[PDB]
Amino acid sequence: FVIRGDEVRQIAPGQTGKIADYNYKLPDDFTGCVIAWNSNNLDSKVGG
Amino acid sequence: AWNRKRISNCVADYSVLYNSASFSTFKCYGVSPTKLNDLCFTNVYADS
Repeated sequence: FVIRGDEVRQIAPGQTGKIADYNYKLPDDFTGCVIAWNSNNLDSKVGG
Repeated sequence: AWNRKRISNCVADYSVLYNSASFSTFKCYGVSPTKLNDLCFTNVYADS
């Protein structure tokens, strides 16, 4: 999926946030790996 | 010259901020934000 620049902290186990509680959540004992990188040149376009 | 204010005799829902809140940096000490609406607080001091 795609997230916003400020929401880096939100996609992580155990904390709060709009994205966790309403959009994408993880278990309290999650195992795995999380990667996040900017794609401004990829997803953004003129006019938004 | 940080500004200080004392607050009392009111209701302190925190979800109401998230209608248009924009806080890149958030931190709590000695409490969970989740439980914020489930607690009472004798002294409320706000510094800005």
